[PDB]
Amino acid sequence: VKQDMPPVGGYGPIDYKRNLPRRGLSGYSMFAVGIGALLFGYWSMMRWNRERRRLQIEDFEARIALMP
Amino acid sequence: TYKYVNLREPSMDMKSVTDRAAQTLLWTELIRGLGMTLSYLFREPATINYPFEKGPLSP
Repeated sequence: VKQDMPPVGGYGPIDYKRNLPRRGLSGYSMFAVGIGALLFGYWSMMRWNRERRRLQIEDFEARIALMP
Repeated sequence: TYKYVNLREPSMDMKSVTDRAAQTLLWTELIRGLGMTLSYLFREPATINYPFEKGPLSP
């Protein structure tokens, strides 16, 4: 008999080509969400600094009424 | 038969140029490379402890 190592009846195909999923929410939508999150941070910054100026005027009233 | 590389230009469609400019100004495919190497971070490492497990051989 013959007992080499033969290819056993043919072998299935091996993938042989590039494959790129290329996703990632192309520049329109992600550009938009970047500017939108930036605007959200701006508006919260505006509100908090106005409240902070209120508090700073109260501390000014403290130093004024203390002084004499 | 010859299957050659890079005979193509980035076409001047507005969506093509804004996606390439978003690649530039927002470092996107760089972050895709970061995601690739983190995918190899969470793998199980292919090492062998030598002085207790010697490496494989042949007859």
